[PDB]
Amino acid sequence: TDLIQRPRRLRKSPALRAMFEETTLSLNDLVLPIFVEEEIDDYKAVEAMPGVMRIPEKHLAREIERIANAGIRSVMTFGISHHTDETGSDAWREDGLVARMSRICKQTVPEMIVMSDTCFCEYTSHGHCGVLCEHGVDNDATLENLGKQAVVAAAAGADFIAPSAAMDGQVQAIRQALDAAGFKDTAIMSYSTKFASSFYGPFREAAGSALKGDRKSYQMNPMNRREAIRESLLDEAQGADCLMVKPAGAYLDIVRELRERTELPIGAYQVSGEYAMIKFAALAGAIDEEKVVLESLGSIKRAGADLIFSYFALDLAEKKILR
Amino acid sequence: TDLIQRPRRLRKSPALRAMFEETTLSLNDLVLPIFVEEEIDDYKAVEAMPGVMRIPEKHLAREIERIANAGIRSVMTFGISHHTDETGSDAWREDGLVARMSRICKQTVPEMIVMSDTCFCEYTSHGHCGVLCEHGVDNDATLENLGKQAVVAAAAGADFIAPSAAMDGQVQAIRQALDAAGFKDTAIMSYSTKFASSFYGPFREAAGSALKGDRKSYQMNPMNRREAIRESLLDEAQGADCLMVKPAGAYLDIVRELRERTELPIGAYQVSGEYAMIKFAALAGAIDEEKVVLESLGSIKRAGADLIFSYFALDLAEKKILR
Amino acid sequence: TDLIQRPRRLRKSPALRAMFEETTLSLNDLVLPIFVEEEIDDYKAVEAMPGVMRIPEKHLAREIERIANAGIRSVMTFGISHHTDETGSDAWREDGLVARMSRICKQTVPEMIVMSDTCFCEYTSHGHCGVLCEHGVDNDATLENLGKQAVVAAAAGADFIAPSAAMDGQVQAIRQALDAAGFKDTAIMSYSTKFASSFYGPFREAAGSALKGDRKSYQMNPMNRREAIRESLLDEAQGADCLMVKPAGAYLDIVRELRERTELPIGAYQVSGEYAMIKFAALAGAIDEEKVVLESLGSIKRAGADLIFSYFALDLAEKKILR
Amino acid sequence: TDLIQRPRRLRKSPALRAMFEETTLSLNDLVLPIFVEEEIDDYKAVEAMPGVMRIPEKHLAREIERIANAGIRSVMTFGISHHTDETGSDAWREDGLVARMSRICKQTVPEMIVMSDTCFCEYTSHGHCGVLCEHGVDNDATLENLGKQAVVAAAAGADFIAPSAAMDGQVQAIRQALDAAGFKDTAIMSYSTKFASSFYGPFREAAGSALKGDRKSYQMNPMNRREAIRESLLDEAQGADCLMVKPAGAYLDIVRELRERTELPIGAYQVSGEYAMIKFAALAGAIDEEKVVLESLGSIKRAGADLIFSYFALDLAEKKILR
Amino acid sequence: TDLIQRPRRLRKSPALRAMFEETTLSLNDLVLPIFVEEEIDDYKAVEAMPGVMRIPEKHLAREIERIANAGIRSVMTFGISHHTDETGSDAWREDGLVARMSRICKQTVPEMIVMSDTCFCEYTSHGHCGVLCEHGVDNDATLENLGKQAVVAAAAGADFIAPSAAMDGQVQAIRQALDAAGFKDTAIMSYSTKFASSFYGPFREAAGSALKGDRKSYQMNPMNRREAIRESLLDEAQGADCLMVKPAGAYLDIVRELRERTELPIGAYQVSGEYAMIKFAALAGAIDEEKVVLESLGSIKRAGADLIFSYFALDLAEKKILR
Ligand SMILES: NCc1[nH]cc(CCC(=O)O)c1CC(=O)O
Ligand SMILES: NCc1[nH]cc(CCC(=O)O)c1CC(=O)O
Ligand SMILES: NCc1[nH]cc(CCC(=O)O)c1CC(=O)O
Ligand SMILES: NCc1[nH]cc(CCC(=O)O)c1CC(=O)O
Ligand SMILES: NCc1[nH]cc(CCC(=O)O)c1CC(=O)O
Ligand SMILES: [Zn+2]
Ligand SMILES: [Zn+2]
Ligand SMILES: [Zn+2]
Ligand SMILES: [Zn+2]
Ligand SMILES: [Zn+2]
Ligand SMILES: [Zn+2]
Ligand SMILES: [Zn+2]
Ligand SMILES: [Zn+2]
Ligand SMILES: [Zn+2]
Ligand SMILES: [Zn+2]
Ligand SMILES: [Zn+2]
Ligand SMILES: [Zn+2]
Ligand SMILES: [Zn+2]
Ligand SMILES: [Zn+2]
Ligand SMILES: [Zn+2]
Repeated sequence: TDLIQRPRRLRKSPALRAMFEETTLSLNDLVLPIFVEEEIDDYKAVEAMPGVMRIPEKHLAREIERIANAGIRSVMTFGISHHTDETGSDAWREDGLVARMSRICKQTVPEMIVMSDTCFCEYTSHGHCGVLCEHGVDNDATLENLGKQAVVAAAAGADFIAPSAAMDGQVQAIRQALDAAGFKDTAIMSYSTKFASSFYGPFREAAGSALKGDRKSYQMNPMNRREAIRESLLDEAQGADCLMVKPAGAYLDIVRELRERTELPIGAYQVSGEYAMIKFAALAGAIDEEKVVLESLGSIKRAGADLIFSYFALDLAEKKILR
Repeated sequence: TDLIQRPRRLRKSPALRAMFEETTLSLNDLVLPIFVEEEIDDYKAVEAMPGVMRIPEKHLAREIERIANAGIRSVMTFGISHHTDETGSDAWREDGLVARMSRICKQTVPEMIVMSDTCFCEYTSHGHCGVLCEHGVDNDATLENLGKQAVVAAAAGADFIAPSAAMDGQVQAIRQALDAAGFKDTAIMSYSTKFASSFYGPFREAAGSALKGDRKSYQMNPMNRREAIRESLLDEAQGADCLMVKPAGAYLDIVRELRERTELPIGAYQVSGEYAMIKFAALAGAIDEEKVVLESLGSIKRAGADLIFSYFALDLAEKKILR
Repeated sequence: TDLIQRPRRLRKSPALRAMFEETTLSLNDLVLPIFVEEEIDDYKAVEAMPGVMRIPEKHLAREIERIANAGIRSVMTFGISHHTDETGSDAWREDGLVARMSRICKQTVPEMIVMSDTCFCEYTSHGHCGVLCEHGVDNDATLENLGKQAVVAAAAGADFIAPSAAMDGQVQAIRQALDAAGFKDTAIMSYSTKFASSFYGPFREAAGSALKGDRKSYQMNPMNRREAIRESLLDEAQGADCLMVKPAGAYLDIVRELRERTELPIGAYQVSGEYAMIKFAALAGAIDEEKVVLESLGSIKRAGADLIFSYFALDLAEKKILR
Repeated sequence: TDLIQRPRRLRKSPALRAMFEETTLSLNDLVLPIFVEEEIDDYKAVEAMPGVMRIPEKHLAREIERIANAGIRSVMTFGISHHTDETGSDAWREDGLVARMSRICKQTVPEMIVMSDTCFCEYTSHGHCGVLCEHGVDNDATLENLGKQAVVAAAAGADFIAPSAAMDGQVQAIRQALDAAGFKDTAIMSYSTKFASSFYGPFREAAGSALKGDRKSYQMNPMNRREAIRESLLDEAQGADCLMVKPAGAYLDIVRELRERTELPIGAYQVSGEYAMIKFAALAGAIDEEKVVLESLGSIKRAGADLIFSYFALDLAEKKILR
Repeated sequence: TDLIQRPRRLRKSPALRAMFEETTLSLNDLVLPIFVEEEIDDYKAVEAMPGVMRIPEKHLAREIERIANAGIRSVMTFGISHHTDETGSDAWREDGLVARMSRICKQTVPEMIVMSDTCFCEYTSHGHCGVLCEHGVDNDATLENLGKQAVVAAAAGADFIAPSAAMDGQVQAIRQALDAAGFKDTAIMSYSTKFASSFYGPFREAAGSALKGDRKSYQMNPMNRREAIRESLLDEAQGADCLMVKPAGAYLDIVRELRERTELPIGAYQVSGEYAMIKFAALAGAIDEEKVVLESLGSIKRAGADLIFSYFALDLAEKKILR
């Protein structure tokens, strides 16, 4: 055949493939989410997330050293609360669980980058990401509280405050609150573009949220690409340090579009349902787990993410699969 | 002060800097240029390129194993000839030096990616990159010969033919010649955008070109960004597999512009004068050599290059500075 | 060969090359940086910058006339201080060295465009670009001082205030301070995009900074192109008159990208390490100095810079190489 | 007033204006058009172009040396014929005027870049830019002749063939003709975008065209910007070396648009009527001639032209106004 | 010849040319500038602008009816003052000339769109566009006065206030002043991009400005395309209703660039020197006046202007050349 162009010329050997490979994945790309339960003694398996456990508070300092020693740079803290109430007020108590997770991690590994998931769905009786009203989840009452939580997390050592509540104006509320309290240098990792996704099931189990109902009056419609971009760019305008697309794996179009619309860094969250889908299919012999995980994570990087939140991170680090 | 945006938030610690670092440099990014002299016994120091030596042919198989064992993926071959003539005909002889460099490297390390610098300036009495005429360097007579050289290099094992002659239509001539001889899978690494630069001095010494005069009737004016882009895009149209900007270090604007005008891979050559400038200033105590080299190479990557030709490559690999 | 396109047609003669040359370099493109030491009598050679000297204050008026008579349009002032302290307060004293450099230059050559490097690394005991804290270099305490320095430099005659401290919000702080003091017409040449580069070594020696440590918590990571652009565009939003990329020579991708993202003028600083690399390699015979310098400077112009800060400037002017 | 942005800051002095001036004009930017009449003895004033003269053939060698000695790089040749006929056949005679103008210029100043206006309006009885038909100016019969003329001009020494006939497909016809005759290196300066302009009056007088009628069936409508761009891009596709917008002075929108649609070089012709408008208004005291000319030429450069054809060129060079 | 594309197909007849003509010129495109001298009896010829006269105030009401009856939609008023002073204060007097020109025009032809040139160069002893200082033309003192003038022009009937002073922040000053005085509906036709051009000579004579010196510390450098665009976009940000490029004829690149950077309307001023160049060359027989004028004006329209200020306007209207 007369073909001057032959893309196969660069695919002949593993060496040629490695030379020309456009996208690289390292431990510098990963953030490890961690589940911490107060007032328990034994690690608790999350059945819907095979291989993931709730870490007892009493063991946290141990676990964070281990995470640190594998070479992981950063964790995102999630609390399982034994102190829920109508407004999630334990989350703005100086020594409530949110504060203690951050304080423990930072005291034990001072160079660990600590990001504190900042919401109320894990602290509220009713299970919603904020203050419940006759009218539904009250945006502006929730904002005030997000500010108060951010202040105590920052006071306790958190490097990033990470508002996962999907409230309008939450970046700006948290920014004003950090600054007025003297935490000008504490960063905001906004969950800027966060969809009302069906991929979050296993996280219900891991983090114990009490919600009967849905988050569709605050979290945005999966199908809305224009609105997705807009949601993120609003957060840039309010001063966030890092944007984020969540979930990630079924949203790589969104990642890429955002990448071309901002210069800020972008995170992408490989959520619990994505984790569960890989684990369960691998348990069943249907895929090779390690190859799928690397491909899934690589894809998230290819699409434009600077940082990826992954539950696989510690395992990949302890096995030296990434460095 | 009232500043909501504080870029310094992400620069606080080495860990934060590493997380947010936009550009990564690995051994998969490097090609090692090598100087091979036929019919000598001892390694010959290049004074103008401290730390670089001409490798005797008789020692090549040894050197290529060593290069391979450091983890280097690819080399670019340059010959010092003891058989020069009016047309550089040793370079299209089946068993001339060009062919033997390629044959030795590939026989000794079959997975080594071998790229053969493809010209006549090292093989001609007069020292020009081709067939000398009354009218100057004859473009089309030179093209015919480039084809013949490409065929013998490919026959001998070269993965890439790399025309450094800066002749109009050289990609297409070499492509037609490889294909008509049955080397459809042999690739073309064009020196697509190659400037008539004053940064090539030390290479005169290393490769022993006999030229008294200049290359300005073929190599393009350093100052011509529009023409630079055009020169590369012509090569894409003729079917090259990889484009290249040379020199690189004072041409990162060019790299970046090209990056946004093509999807092909792009190489960038960190030439002998750049090497010499780093080495001599470091010898004099004026800079830290290792920090400068990493920054120089990183910059070339940042600007958009997929591959970088660097004389530092083996040292960085043997020292485990890159992997 | 059948080639309708032959780029070589326009490269045949020097005359054709000159007609089609896309980028021109003149003295209107150069700013000369100058080192002035207070309370000394003899010129002091900077060993790491061959051919550069510290000029005694007592000789400044002489040197500035000479610079002026060569046709140089503008200088950037750097002081070597015999009055350092914890905060660099000599730099906001009405008659401190910063003020006197500017006053002398302007009184002696009223039409000389004077730009005053505006920082504290040359005036502080500890050697940092500002107010040292438990927490590191305090951004906002540093800003206040930058304002006070800008006011005295402007009062003394400086045409441009040039903040090289890499503090967040420094353009706006200096702007508000100049305006509130009645210096509305004094311009800001921001060192907008200034990288934590290893190319600044020889400047340690020339300007005598006391720093043991690094500037990486304020100066930005070399590898971060997105952040580089953003850093500059923030400065445009705060009202700077001119932006700047520093270093320049390994950052021409950055220059070009910025060029397409703003209409403001852009400067580019050919820093001490670039100077040293050219000088040392030329001393060693490895390159032709004059050809390299012209090519380096031309490249900076090609990439999009309106102004270039170069230590070669006076020599090129006195020799009539540029006009 | 509270204005942070003050563009006037950079306009304070001539020195500041020169530093920030975006566009520069040199002799490397100019091509001098010249009128040569065969078979006359005295220089003949063109009344409609004050200060311009027809140069007798017998004096050409003298005039071209003078032009060369002023520092002019290039001329465009126009003949006044004493041998007109139905087809303009003197223009493809080996020793016809077109050939002799080129031969004389190149023999006398071998480094002079000679461009030969390539048409038939100056050689035809009827005065049209080609072969007259019942149907009007026959495009394809004209093309054949353009080829034959190009061959004799190239044989005689012309560096550029410059088809001013505005015939469809003229670049390609001339290219094929130069190549088949062995003039592969002879360049094409196409009058790519040439409008049916009322600014060409004084050229009727200078070049003595016999036309009673108009050129509107070949030269394009002044008002058609889309078609203007398209006309030029067709010429790029046929292989021209340089494009051109003519006239220039009332067509700077066209220049700029084209500049952003191609990487080729662009010329712009400051035509006879523009020349006459400046000269007559200056004669009348209404403008300062030198200031207007510099501004007019600068504007043409600003708009994006690499080369400008100007009747003022020799005067500006002899007076050292440009260098 | 084998050419499928033949642009000449659409140029065969005048009918085909008219069908495909991309750009149309009507009286709806023209604004007529008018010179009015107070306290004179006879019309006064402007020698440098053949065919233009100063209109005595006493005859204005007559002239404006005539202008109106030719179909002209709009005039721009320029006064010749018999009451100059250090600050141009007659221009903010309730019944000063600026006010009376506007009042007369609007009272006599209520539907005439009146635009009032808004400056001080015609009202000042020293002849500058504002308040003279030790430091030169004081920007902010001038702004205050521009506000006061705008208020009296608006009070007197002006539809547009048109600040030709080239002062920083003049749109915003005039906007705030109109609004605070209750003239919210009075429009601003900013002379947004106004160059320090040598094409304004004949206007010195027509409008009698006393300036010995230049306007280069306020009017922008002809050569600065980037700054030109920026100057206009600042004016859009301050709320102007219409932007303007002046001069126009040598600035069509600027018009077109601006056209693609804003949605506002754009005016373009065909200044006195352009007028004089056409008139003097036509007087001399060198061009056909009517054909040149139509082409010049058409070109300004082609380049993107919505409105064109032309001294030819009334003549073209009275002759029914445009409608
Ligand atoms: N604020 C809630 C929160 N923060 C993190 C996630 C899910 C993360 C995962 O599924 O791994 C959720 C749950 C939800 O929003 O419905
Ligand atoms: N075909 C010549 C060739 N191939 C490689 C280089 C220089 C590479 C270097 O300087 O490291 C040169 C020399 C030149 O082109 O003038
Ligand atoms: N404010 C510091 C300053 N201003 C100028 C430079 C270096 C200029 C050169 O290297 O020529 C430096 C040093 C540094 O930032 O580390
Ligand atoms: N082929 C004709 C030709 N070549 C140059 C010009 C005019 C150049 C000038 O007016 O200076 C003209 C005349 C026309 O096309 O009508
Ligand atoms: N404010 C001055 C003003 N307003 C109109 C013009 C010139 C208009 C013309 O030349 O037709 C000028 C003169 C100048 O700015 O120097
Ligand atoms: Zn409890
Ligand atoms: Zn929640
Ligand atoms: Zn939101
Ligand atoms: Zn031998
Ligand atoms: Zn060569
Ligand atoms: Zn090429
Ligand atoms: Zn002292
Ligand atoms: Zn400093
Ligand atoms: Zn900054
Ligand atoms: Zn004859
Ligand atoms: Zn013609
Ligand atoms: Zn055409
Ligand atoms: Zn009076
Ligand atoms: Zn004025
Ligand atoms: Zn303005």
